[PDB]
Amino acid sequence: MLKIILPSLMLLPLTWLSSPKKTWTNVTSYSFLISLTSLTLLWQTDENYKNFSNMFSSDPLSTPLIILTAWLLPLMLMASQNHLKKDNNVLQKLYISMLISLQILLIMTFSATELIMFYILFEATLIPTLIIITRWGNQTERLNAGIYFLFYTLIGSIPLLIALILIQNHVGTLNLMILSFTTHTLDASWSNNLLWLACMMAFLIKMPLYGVHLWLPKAHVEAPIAGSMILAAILLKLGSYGMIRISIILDPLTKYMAYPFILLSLWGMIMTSSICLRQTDLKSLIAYSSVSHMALVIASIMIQTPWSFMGATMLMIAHGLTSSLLFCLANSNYERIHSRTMIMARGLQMVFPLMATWWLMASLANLALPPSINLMGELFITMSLFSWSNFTIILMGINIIITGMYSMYMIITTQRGKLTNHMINLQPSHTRELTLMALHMIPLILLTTSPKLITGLTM
Amino acid sequence: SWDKDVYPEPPSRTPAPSPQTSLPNPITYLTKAYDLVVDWPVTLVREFIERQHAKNRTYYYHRQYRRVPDITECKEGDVLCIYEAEMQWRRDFKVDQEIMNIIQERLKACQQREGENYQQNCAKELEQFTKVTKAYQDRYLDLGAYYSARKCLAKQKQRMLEERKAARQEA
Amino acid sequence: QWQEDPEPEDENVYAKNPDFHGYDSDPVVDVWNMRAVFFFGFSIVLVFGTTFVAYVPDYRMQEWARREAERLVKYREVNGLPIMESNYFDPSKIQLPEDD
Amino acid sequence: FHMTKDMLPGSYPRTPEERAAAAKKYNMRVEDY
Amino acid sequence: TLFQLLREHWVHILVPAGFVFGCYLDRKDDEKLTAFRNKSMLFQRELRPNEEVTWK
Amino acid sequence: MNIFTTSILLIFILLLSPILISMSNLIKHINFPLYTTTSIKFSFIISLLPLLMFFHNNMEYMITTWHWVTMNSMELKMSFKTDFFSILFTSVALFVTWSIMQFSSWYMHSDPNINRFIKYLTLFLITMLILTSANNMFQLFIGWEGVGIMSFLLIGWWYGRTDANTAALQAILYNRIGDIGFILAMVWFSLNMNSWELQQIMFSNNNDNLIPLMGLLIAATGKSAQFGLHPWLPSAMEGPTPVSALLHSSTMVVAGIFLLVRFHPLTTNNNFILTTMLCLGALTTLFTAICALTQNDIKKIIAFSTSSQLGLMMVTLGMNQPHLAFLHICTHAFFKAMLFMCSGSIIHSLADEQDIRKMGNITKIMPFTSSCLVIGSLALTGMPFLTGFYSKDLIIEAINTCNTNAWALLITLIATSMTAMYSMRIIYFVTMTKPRFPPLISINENDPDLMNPIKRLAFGSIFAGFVISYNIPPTSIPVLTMPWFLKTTALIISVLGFLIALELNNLTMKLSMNKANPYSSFSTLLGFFPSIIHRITPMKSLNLSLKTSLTLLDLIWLEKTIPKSTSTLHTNMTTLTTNQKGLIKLYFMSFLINIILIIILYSINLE
Amino acid sequence: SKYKPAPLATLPSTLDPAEYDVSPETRRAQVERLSIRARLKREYLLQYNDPKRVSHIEDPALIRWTYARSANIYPNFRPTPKNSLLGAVAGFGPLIFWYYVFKTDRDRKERLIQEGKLDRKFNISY
Amino acid sequence: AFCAPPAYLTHQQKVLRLYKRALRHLESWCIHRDKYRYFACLMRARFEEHKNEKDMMRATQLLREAEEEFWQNQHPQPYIFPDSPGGTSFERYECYKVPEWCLDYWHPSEKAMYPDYFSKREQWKKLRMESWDREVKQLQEETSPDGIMTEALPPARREGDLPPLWWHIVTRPRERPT
Repeated sequence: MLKIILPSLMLLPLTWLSSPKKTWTNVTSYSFLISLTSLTLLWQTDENYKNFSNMFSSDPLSTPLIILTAWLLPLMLMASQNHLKKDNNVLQKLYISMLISLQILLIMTFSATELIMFYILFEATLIPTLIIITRWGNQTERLNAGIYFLFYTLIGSIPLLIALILIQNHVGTLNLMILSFTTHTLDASWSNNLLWLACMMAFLIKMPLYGVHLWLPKAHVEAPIAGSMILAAILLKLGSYGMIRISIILDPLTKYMAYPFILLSLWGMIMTSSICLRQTDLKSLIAYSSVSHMALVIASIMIQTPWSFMGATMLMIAHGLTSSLLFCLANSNYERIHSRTMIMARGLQMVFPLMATWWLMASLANLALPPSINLMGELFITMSLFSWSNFTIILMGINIIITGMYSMYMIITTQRGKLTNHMINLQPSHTRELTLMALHMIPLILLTTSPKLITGLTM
Repeated sequence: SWDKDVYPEPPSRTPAPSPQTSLPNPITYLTKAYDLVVDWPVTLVREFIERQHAKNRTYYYHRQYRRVPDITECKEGDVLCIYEAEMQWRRDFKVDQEIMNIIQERLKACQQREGENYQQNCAKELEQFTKVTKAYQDRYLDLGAYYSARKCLAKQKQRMLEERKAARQEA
Repeated sequence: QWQEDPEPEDENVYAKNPDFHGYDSDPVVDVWNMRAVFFFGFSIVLVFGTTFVAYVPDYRMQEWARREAERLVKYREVNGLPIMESNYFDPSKIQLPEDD
Repeated sequence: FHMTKDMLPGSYPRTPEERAAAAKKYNMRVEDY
Repeated sequence: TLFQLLREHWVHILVPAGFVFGCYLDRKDDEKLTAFRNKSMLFQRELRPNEEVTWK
Repeated sequence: MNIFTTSILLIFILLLSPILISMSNLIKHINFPLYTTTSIKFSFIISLLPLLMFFHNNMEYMITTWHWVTMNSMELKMSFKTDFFSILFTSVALFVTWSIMQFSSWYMHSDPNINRFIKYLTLFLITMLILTSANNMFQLFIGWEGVGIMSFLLIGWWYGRTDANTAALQAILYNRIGDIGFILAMVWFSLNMNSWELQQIMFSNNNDNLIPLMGLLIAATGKSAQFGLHPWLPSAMEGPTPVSALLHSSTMVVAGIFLLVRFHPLTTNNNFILTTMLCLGALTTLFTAICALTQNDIKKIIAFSTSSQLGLMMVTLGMNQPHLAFLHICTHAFFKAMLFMCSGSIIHSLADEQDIRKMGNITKIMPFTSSCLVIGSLALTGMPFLTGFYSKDLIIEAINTCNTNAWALLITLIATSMTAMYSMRIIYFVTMTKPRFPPLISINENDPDLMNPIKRLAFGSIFAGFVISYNIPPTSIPVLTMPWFLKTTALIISVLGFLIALELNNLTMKLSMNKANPYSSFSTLLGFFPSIIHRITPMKSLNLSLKTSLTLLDLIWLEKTIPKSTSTLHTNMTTLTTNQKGLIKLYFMSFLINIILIIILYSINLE
Repeated sequence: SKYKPAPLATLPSTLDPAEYDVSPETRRAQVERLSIRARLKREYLLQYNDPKRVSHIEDPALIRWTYARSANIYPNFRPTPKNSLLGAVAGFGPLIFWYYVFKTDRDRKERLIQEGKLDRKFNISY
Repeated sequence: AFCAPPAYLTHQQKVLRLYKRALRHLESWCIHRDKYRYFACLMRARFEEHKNEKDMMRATQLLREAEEEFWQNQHPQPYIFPDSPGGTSFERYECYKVPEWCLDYWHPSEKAMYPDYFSKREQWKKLRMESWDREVKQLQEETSPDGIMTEALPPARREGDLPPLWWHIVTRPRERPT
């Protein structure tokens, strides 16, 4: 793992010791190379997971997330070059350093064998994110957004720390290999129920749930493009990874302590997908779609069946890619008109014909167009739930309908229709942002070709 | 190429041509043309490639793992014995999935070859399917996404308890 | 009214450099950033990593399990045994309670 | 900050002067507000 | 110029150096964790001649 | 085992080559429409060979090409099921698409993005072939959703019309409502059988398959434009008429009937499903045949006729006659597409006019198109020994010779009469009256791109039913001994319809004043179904989504409860704690309070 | 049988008695409206035709629309016996309903499972 | 389309537009041209009968009764000229109506293929830059101070001046560009 982390560190001196002109090229290229190096984790020729030390490891669940996190860095760097073009060299270097630190901390979190390192880094991913949001966001709601984002997470995480320390005092170690073989039934009691709550609510607030999801749209709306990308793609997957890892020691309390959360998720899916219809802000639309999608992940993880974990992993990967893509697409038009409203620019297929194919393909991946992996996850989650209770497919299906509806609405009222002739400032598409969409899309094709990689420990 | 004892394929008793007219069959002549035009150059390419294979021929083997004490022979808390036993259980679990898949494939192929008379002539495969499915159910079914050997063991134990209590009673 | 600079005027980045790729205002930097991105993303990663992955053998013990399932069904049909026992663990290994 | 709070929406108008100011803000004829 | 060619372009050794260093540290960890080398109920085998180790 | 499969795969290879070129620099130079037409023609000729080998030995294959992913105990492969259904539909669809390609090369010579149009047509054809040759249900779903999105893109070919995007969204919505049932079926079969393949699903024959069958039936309702979900099909006429002749007439809309044909081994043992099929199909037939008797837009008439024929196919599937329904599927495309293409010629000549009121006589001024249109209308009606007869005859016989609901029988016969009626309406207001179109004449129907495909489809509409029905194997057993007034009933019905429409129209030639009778405003206006549903259901949906979902909860109540209550609590406790007066007297008094409290706690706890 | 309006099917303004009005106050209102509209039209066209314009045309009405539908809500929200009750139901009614649905279905299931009498012949994957 | 409607609609205009809609719906009912001619003569007779009715109270009452009768026995599916609102080809070509400023972003390579066109274009742009201020002042100096405006534009009174606000009427993309 050091062979993936130490290069990510040396990227920092490469960022600072580089000439102002060649600072972006070097870091971008070497980040691509590190994304390449991260592909050795897929060399799993057995059912024996990779343990590199007492601290670093990588299972079939953490490897996809690590590769996605190593691959998103250069895309964020690229997306973050049109803005920052008028900022000073030191500010650009500081932005790049924030992004690199995020990459490093996330790779650590996904490689961690122990839950205390996971927690420390889970929390350390707040500093660079908050800085990015509040320092390079454009409107004044930056600050309230950062506040929400900090304190939802911390108020959720503190109980998690208490519960981890309790488990330490009771068992002797917070290692994940040991806590899986040395396990005991949790006697059903209010104490252990509060332990379940403590262990879960931090992640549930980070996925997020329906009842607690207001920190996400504020951030995405008020966050620069890179922050939105990393947030949507990884900083939500963080909670699902945590739940999947920690739900082994909460058996069987998960059988009856889940109904509230399964239910909230299944219903908030509908609520959010419906919000995505009467929504003026494109970024808010993307965020509410993300919430609708993560609700399924939460429910799946709650029922903890193999099909369920598999669909959840696939949906995590695919949603990360496609949401990063949609935010890139939105910011493309934002850089022209400097407005987030989806009603102002509504004929962009008559000027950007190629960029519209990216909109089309993304909105098709947003909805479940097969054989996309955005669809296999939804399908296996639907199947797991149907097995759970045959009355879930009702809500699943109305969510499907609403999903198609608002994705089509997005692309229609944004690209199709009559062009806004007063928008003389609609410069053609930049090779850079086109490369961005291509790099977001092609990996989806490749995964759809080889889904065995993004299944997870269950398969 | 592939074993019959594993993927059995009956002999396909074929009926002979009984032409009863003067018109030509456009399929036999098109078929001779297709053979001469496609199968021959392709067969030649394949001969050449198989010869280049014969040159610099390479071998590869099947990994044999030895048997190691199951978790029954392991102690509560001993993570070494448990680790080995659980890796084994996962190996055997993957193997059992592939067995069930082999059987599903045999069933599909049987149903396809039979056709309309698949309720007959395709009950042996369906019976093997029912049998192995009952077994798989009874040894791997109600485990969660965190399936391990201890859970399978507890399931086996509760099943044997219920059966032994249905046998002791009524005796 | 307090002092600040007025909100600037948007610029057409293609105005001065029509052969603009979106990376930098200085052309040479622009071209070489474009080339490095394309190279290291498509030519290097999306090709060589794709191949490296496509040629990973026995991914999570998938081919081996198939071969061994073939071996086992063969052996068990040839030796009368069934294809799957309803009990993983030999009961001899198991000592159930002496419930009374 | 392009538009000022005196050009954005606000609380319910209870004084008819505020109603006039609102209908002017919104480019509406007062009687039709 | 040769200095202005190396005042910059010398930073192209950091990241590769870091990769090498990380591989070295991984090897060091593997060296530390040698307490069951050829002492596992599975893969425990008799040693070939001239084979001083099953793996580093 | 080699030639058959070779061709079955080479067909897809050929359909793909044009699209791989479209992503290359050749498309700049080469003529892409001609290239695609040639590729389709060659695919059709190649597909003729599997058809021959099946007509000969009646063997059908199961072909697994590429192993995609093994999920524990459940494998996924790209498996093909080349049965009677798939092979015959492939050949027929390829013939019709070969014709449509030429017609588009002529009908769209003025469109700059025509190559994109051809590429989209070819993509739809590929998706349809996947949906038709699939042994697995995931592959079926792939073809399903691909057809859906291709309809969205082709209907919305003109993305300036806010009335075409509406229709495309409409179709998406209805076909997703159907996708819900399709997914219900997939889930049920994955849990209760562990495979999405048909060979393994077939062993559910002796089970209770009401849930997945209702799922499949909802999917068919959505795709074949049955009653509850019909409106999208006619609204789809916002697209160029080749799109209407390919997707929304002959192949796409037919996917639901094809699907229910592919699962007939499971419906034969369920009577609930059969009876609901019967009722749904008969009701669709009646309702659409009615709505077409007062429509003045030729395209809409040709589309309501298609919806009626789909209802009739579902009826057929209701009395356990799937092979008949598929034969009608295959025989219907010929004359229906020829009808659309004659309409398209007439429209291209009369400057986009689609309203029969401004068409007039078309015999004198377009004899060839007119003869082809008459052949199409006849084949649509019985007109013995054309393509339509060889199916519709047996359809009527089976329905009037089985233990069926009497109301369904009755309205099906009435709907055949109405078929004759509106066929005659077209023939009258478009071929037998005197002109109403503008006085300048810019008519040309000599271009060989217009004539060759139409006349090929005419040869089809004439001889193809005979050819097929004589080359197919005997699937079912037709009842061939019934009273004269049942074997001659379809012909009597069609003839009476012709006569009645002729009289009604020769009457409307008179100088009396037509009026808005309430029984026609119901037909002229799609039965008010759109007029009320399409603005009551979205109203509620979109007002709920705002009021109850977005503002009331997300922007108001969750904020009030959690964050904006914590904030108020803590800021108020702050105001309490820290708003002191800076007087040491009071601080020391409080210190005394604390002294006393500690002493009291100690005294009571320990002394 | 004369037309009866509805909130969706509205009145075509040709059966409205407010258009068949020659009242001078009404006509003064109409004229004031046309004056406002022409003033705004000229203010928009002087930008739409300005050849020294390199950016789009900002629309403050739209900005107000968005500021009102998103950010001006909570300040102008005060709790009420109707607001509170609608919120309570909208939040905790569907949840309660679906909870009892799922709970009943799954209790019935698990009952049959422990007891028997429910068959899962070929369920292998769940 | 080219003209802006007035503040309110006079009575004669109302009557003429009712006449037009009635004759169109009657054409839709009376499909055949002779039938239509006959019933149109009848309709003109019905109108011309109350043509010299001087009073207004009864005039508006007749007009409203006629509007009612028209809403009744109204063709639900009336004829609509294709290129007109509600027609088949309404905005079918609004997707190829690319504005002119999309050429300011063209690449010099794309431009070298159409040199004469772009020389002409620069001529036009100079014309506009010159006429701008003059037409702006022509507008600001002849706004009626009464306070009520009319939405109509003035012509170029002075010679050598171009009519104000012409670059969007002129330069308007064609109506069937392919």
